[PDB]
Amino acid sequence: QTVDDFKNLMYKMQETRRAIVFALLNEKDLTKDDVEILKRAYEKLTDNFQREMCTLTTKLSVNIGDETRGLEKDLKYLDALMNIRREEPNLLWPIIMSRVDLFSILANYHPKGKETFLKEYEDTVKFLKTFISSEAITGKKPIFITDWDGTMKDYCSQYATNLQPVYSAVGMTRFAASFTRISAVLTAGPLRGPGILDLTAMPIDGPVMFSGSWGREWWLSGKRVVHQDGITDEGFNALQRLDDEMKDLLHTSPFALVGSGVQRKVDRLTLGVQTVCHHVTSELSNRYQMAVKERMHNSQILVFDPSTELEVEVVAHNSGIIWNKGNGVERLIKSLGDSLQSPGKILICGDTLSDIPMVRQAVKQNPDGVLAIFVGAKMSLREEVKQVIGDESRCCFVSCPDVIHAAMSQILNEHCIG
Amino acid sequence: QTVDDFKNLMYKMQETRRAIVFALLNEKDLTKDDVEILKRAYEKLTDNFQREMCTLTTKLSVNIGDETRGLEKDLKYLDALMNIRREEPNLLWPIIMSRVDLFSILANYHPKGKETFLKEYEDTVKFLKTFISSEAITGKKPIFITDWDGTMKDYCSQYATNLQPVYSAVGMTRFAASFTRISAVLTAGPLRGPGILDLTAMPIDGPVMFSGSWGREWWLSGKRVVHQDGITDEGFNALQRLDDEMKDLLHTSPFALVGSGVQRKVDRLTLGVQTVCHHVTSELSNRYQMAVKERMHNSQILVFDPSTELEVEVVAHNSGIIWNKGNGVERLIKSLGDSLQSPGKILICGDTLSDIPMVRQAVKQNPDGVLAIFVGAKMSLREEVKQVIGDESRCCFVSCPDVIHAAMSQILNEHCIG
Ligand SMILES: [Mg+2]
Ligand SMILES: [Mg+2]
Repeated sequence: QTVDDFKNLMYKMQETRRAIVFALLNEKDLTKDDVEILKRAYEKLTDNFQREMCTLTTKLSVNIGDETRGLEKDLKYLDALMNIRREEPNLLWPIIMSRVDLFSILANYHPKGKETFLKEYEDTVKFLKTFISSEAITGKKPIFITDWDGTMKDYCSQYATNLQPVYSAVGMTRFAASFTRISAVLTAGPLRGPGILDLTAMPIDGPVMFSGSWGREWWLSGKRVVHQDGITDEGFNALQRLDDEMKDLLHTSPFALVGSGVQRKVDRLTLGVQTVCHHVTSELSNRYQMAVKERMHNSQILVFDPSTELEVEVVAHNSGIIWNKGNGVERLIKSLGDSLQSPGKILICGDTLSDIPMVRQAVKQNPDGVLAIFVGAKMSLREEVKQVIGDESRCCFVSCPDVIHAAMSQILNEHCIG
Repeated sequence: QTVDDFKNLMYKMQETRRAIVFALLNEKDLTKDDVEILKRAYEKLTDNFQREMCTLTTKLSVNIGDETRGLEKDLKYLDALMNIRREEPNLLWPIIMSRVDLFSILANYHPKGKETFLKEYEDTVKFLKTFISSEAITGKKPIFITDWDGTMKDYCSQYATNLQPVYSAVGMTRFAASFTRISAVLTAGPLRGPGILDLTAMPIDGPVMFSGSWGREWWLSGKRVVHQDGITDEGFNALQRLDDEMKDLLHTSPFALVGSGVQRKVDRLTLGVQTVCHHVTSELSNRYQMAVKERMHNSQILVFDPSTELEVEVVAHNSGIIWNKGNGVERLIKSLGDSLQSPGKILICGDTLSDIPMVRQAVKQNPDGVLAIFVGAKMSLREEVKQVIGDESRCCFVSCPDVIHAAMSQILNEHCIG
C-alpha cells in the first residue's frame, strides 16, 4: 500500500526474475515458487484503474501500467514454458523456447494492431537475418549496439521501477551470445543505486556490456570503469556529497518516484521534481527544489540548471567535449581492442535523437555497413536516421520493442535450433 | 462559459489584435476601445486555477495559460505605448516603441529567471547584429526563415486558440521589412479554417510569407499556392470530402479543442483524439476514432494511421518524396527567383527536429553562411544543430521566443531609430 512496500516488492520479484533468467540460460530447473512470486506480485497490483501509494505526509497516484504488462507477459511466457516442460521433462531450454508461440503473446500489445505487428515482425526478421549473415561473409561475428529505454524496453512512468521482463532478457542474451562478438547497452541513467544493472534481468557479466551516463561509466569485467575526461576531481566527489545530501532527504516525507527521480550520473545529478500533467502539488515541488538548492554546500564548482518544468539538473564541468553516446561507443570499442572500421555489419538500435550519434560514429567508420532499427520514431527522426545513413534500404522502423524481441526469438528458433 | 463563446471571444479579440497591429504599423491612432476589447477578454479569463468549457453533453477543462499570458503581455505593452503616446501626441510609432522597456515586461516570464534572460538577450542581440551586418557587406538584405510554434510563439495547449500577441507581430513585421529581403514562416498546420493565417496578427500580405503543411501551401501574393507533387488528384479532394465529413461531426456533441484538433493538411488529416494526461474520457475518444473510421467513405485511396496515443492521421500518398520543411524552403526560394547560394548570411530559427532540414538545405547552399537560433532545444537537438552546421560560433540557443522578440526590438531601436 505504501512506497517502500511497492519498491521492495518490485525489487524482490526482480531479483527473482534474474534467478529465473539464470535458470533458463543454464539448463536449471524452473522453480514453481519463483514463478509464484511473480504471480503474487501480479495479483497484488490488480485488486483495488491504477494504484496510489501513500506515506505519512503525502499521497501519490502511480501509473503501474508497464510493471503490470511486464508481469503479465512474463506470466504467460513462463506458463507456456512450464506447459511444454511438463509434457517433455528433459528437453533443453532453447528447444522448449522454440516451441513457444511468443508472437501470439506479444501481438496483443501492439497499439497499432496485430496486422501491423505481423508485417513489422517479418521485416524485422529479414533485417535481422541480413545482420546475422555478416559472420558467414567476414568470418567474425558482427557488432550490436542498442539503447535501453524505449528501444529494448517499453517506457515506464517511473525509472525507479523500470523493470526488465524475463522473455526480453532471455532473448537478448541468447541473441547477443549466439550472433554477436560485441553487444553494448548505452543508457543515460546510472549503473546502480538504482541503475540499469538493478533494473535489468540479464547476466550483466555475460555477452552484454552495460553502461551508464551515455557511456561515461561501464560494467566490465567485474568492476566499474568511469570516464571523467572533462570533469575535475573536485567537480566529482562534490556530486557524491550532494548525492549524500539527497538520499537522506528521500528518507523524509520529497520522493523519488517522479519520472527519473534523482539520478546520480557521472557528471551531474538529474532530479525529477514535477510530473506531467500535475501529479504532486505545485508547492511541494517548489519546496523540493529550494531544499535542493540549499544542499549545494560559494559555490563551489556546482552549477544549477532549471532545465525543464519536469526535470532539474546539477552539473559539474565546464572543461570538456560535451559527452554523447557516440563517445561512449568509441571509447568502449577502443578499450576492448576491437574496431568498427573492420569489414562487417553493425546493428544499431534507438528510439530518440540522442541515439543518432551512435549511428553517426558508426557510419563514420563503416559506411557499408551500418544497419539501424528505430522504435516508435516520429517522421522527423525517421528522416534524420535516413539522412545519417546512406540507405534507406538499411533502415528498419518498428513501433514497439516487442517486435525486435519476437524477431530475435524467431532468429534463434531458425538458426540455433533449426 | 461554453465552447463557441470561448472560440468567438478569442477570434474577435484576435481580429481586433490585427486591427491594432495595422494601426501600429501604419501610423494610425490607437483606439482605446480596441484595447478595451483585449482588456475585457483578459478579465473574462480571470474570474472563476483554470477554466472549464462545457456543452450540452460533455465538459472539458481547458488550459488557457498561453492565452492569458499573451493577453497580459499585450495589455502591458499597449498600456506603455499609450502612456508615452499621451505624453507626446504626434510622435511616430517606432520612436514611441523605442521608448518602451519591453525587456522588463518579458523578463518576468522566463522560466529560468531574469538573470538568464539578460544574458540570452545580449547574446541574441549580438547574434542578430551579425545577421544584419550582411547587407553592408553584400549590398542586398539577407534571408530570414523561421518556425512558428515553439520558435516565434509560445506553445499552446490548443491549436484552435494558439493566438499570436501584438508585440511579437509588430516586432517580427518591422524586423522582416527593415532588415530582410525574404522572410518565410514554415508550419505543419493548415493556412486557414483554422490555420496560421487565422492565428497570426501580422499583415500576411506584408514582408512575411506564411506557409502550411511544411511548405506544401503558401500565401502569396493574394492567392493560395498548393504544391501536390506526390499526392494524386483523387487522393486530394477525397481529403476534402472527409474534411466535410468531420466539420459536421464537430457540430454535434466530439470536439476539436484537443491539442491539434482535426487539421486539414495538404496531404493528410491530423486529428487530436486524446489529451495528455487524460482530458476527455477514454471511451469518447474511442467513439471518436471509430466514427472517423466510419466516415472514410473500398478504400478508396485513404490510409488510416493510429500514429500515437494522442494524435491520429489520415494520409493520401503513396507516390512522392516524403515532403519536409527543406522542400518548402527550396520550392519557395526557387519560386521567388532568389537563391540561398548567393553570398550573404541566412538566419534560421527552430525549436524541434523537424526544423533541422531547413538548416540542412541552407548549409548545402551557403556554408559560410548560415546562422541558427534554436528555442528550448534539448541537449541532443543542440548537438544536432551544432553538427549540421560547421560552427558552433554560428549557433545561438535561447529558452523562449521572447528573447528573440526583445532582441529584435532592441535591434530596431538601435538601427531604425538611433
Ligand atoms: Mg533512448
Ligand atoms: Mg517547430
